[PDB]
Amino acid sequence: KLCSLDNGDCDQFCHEEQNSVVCSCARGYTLADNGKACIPTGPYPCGKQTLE
Amino acid sequence: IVGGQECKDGECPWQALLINEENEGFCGGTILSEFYILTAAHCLYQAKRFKVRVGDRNTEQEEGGEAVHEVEVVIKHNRFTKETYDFDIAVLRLKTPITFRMNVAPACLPERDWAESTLMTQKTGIVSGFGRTHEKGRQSTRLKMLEVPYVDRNSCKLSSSFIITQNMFCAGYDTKQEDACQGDSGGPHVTRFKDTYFVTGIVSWGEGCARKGKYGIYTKVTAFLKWIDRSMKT
Ligand SMILES: O=C(N[C@H]1CCC[C@H]1NC(=O)c1ccc(Cl)s1)c1ccc(-n2ccccc2=O)cc1
Repeated sequence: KLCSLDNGDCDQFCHEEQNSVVCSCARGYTLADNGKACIPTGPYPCGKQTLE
Repeated sequence: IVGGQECKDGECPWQALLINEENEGFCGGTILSEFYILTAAHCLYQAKRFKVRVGDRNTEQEEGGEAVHEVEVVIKHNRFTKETYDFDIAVLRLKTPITFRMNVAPACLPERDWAESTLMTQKTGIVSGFGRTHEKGRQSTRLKMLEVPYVDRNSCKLSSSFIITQNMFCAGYDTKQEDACQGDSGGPHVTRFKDTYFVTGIVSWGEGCARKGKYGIYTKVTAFLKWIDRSMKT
């Protein structure tokens, strides 16, 4: 299912290019080296509750 | 908000509150970035001059985390009309940048295709606001949140006495007594995906509140993603 299969193993956005999974992140996040995890660049990344 | 629960410390950091010249909240909004707020177009009529307050969770007193911001530019969609309530969306550019901290942080804007396929197909969404706790009553002095199920589009079209356009969607309960209410308009509707909350809707309207056979109507954000983008530039 690619993207339809557990979001293609992506942390956030999932797209299917060349019949393969391609992950991407929202503004303020950086795609990790595995090309699946999304890493925040600041202390208050969007979408995250400030629980600390 | 009718029913639901109190937003605990840090749980709804993207909530904004429009306050009138009397420092009283009439509508809600969602934080999009340090300079931008998302809200409803019909809220821009609930008052002439208004400001935006962030980091507030209890209206009665001042904890020390709140912040009032002045609106520099008001950007209401030019297709809105109180006759239909279609295109109920607006963007506010603040004069000063919001400083993120506890209870103050933006909600994520998702990509259209992914959002409609992955977020809006989830079971529920989250709505919040300082609105009325009962169809008839005073606004709430505490910020509240409520998990509302996505309603079948056909089911809601059937239950409504007004036309549900493609710029709206329904969320809520058929009979259960939980729903948004007067005062939560323009507020946020977000959807959670892997501990990350994305903005999926804007509190727009309802026939009464929590009424049986009636749901909540929200502006469909995925329908305005480009509009939102342009607005955050001009
Ligand atoms: O103010 C309103 N209702 C009030 C009911 C009790 C207080 C408010 N209830 C709400 O604000 C919400 C309840 C639940 C949510 Cl979610 S928002 C309204 C109801 C209907 C329409 N309307 C829609 C389409 C076309 C024409 C039209 O008049 C516009 C505004």
